Amino acid sequence: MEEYVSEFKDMVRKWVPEWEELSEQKNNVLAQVKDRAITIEGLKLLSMLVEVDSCKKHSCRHNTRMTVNAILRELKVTCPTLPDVTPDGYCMVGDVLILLEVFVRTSQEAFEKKYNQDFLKLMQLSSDLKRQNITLVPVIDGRSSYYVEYIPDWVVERLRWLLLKLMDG
Amino acid sequence: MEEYVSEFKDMVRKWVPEWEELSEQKNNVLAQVKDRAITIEGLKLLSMLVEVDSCKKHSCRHNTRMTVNAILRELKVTCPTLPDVTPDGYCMVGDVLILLEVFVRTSQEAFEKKYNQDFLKLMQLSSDLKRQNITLVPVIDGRSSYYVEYIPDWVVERLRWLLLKLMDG
Repeated sequence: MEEYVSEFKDMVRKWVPEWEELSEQKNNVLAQVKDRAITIEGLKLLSMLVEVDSCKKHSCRHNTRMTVNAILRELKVTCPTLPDVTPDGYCMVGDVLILLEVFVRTSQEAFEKKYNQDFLKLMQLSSDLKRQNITLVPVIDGRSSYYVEYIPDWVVERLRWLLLKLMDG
Repeated sequence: MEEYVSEFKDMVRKWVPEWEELSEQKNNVLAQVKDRAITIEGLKLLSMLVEVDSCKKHSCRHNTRMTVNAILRELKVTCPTLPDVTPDGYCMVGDVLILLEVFVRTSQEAFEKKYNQDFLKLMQLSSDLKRQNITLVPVIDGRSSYYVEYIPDWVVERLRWLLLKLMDG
């Protein structure tokens, strides 16, 4: 009965690399046993996969739970308190800070909307950073689907398609 | 008769900054006298405006007529011959090269299509650059309209709306 669930755990175990950035959320998914639960971690992962894709593409460190303030303390950057933006990835090259935000939106409109919300959440930091001699380069990665480099697109679509099967009810 | 043309030259003269990056194409537009002609430079400018917007936002030098090979000779970078990609803006921070491509696409599909074509045109350079100790960070700025920071959006829409009036025929 309902082995969309196990094929799904099976696909995950196979196709999601043993990368450190992903080990956490992968062990989440593969630990779940309840249907509802597995489906939730599933969505969390789909998103993480696309985020870690962007990170790699843009050569950015992945972020899961840090504010920019927390990040800059990591980076040994002196800065006054900024708003607690939670960027998806980041990278500091000299005086240049790249904050990377990622989303997937299929509603052409709910999308571009989301684009600006994200570009705005970031640029608002620009000027305070600049006062502290940090050039903020903001990168927003709007995606209309969940494809990633390191996984065959035919597999992504099955993976997501799998979750919808599971969601019914 | 038909002073969409002059209001248009009037708007241009007023709202397009006296920036160097834009002086060229602005003097183009304001020099035109024929209807068809003015309309062409008009489109070239609308695009340039959105490109120079992106450049500023991402703190990139604007490019109008250089290949990446030409660019890197400018940057004193040693590199074998790459394909003659023509990026919209660029910036070299240490060993990191940012190539910025910009497009405006309103067809949700003709858009994301255009997104990849552009991300692909860029990444193809990635590995050869890396062999030469240059980390390529590619930035694609997909836009669903022509708005820019330094010009009121109500004015952009009038500006473009103006061109359609002119195009009829």
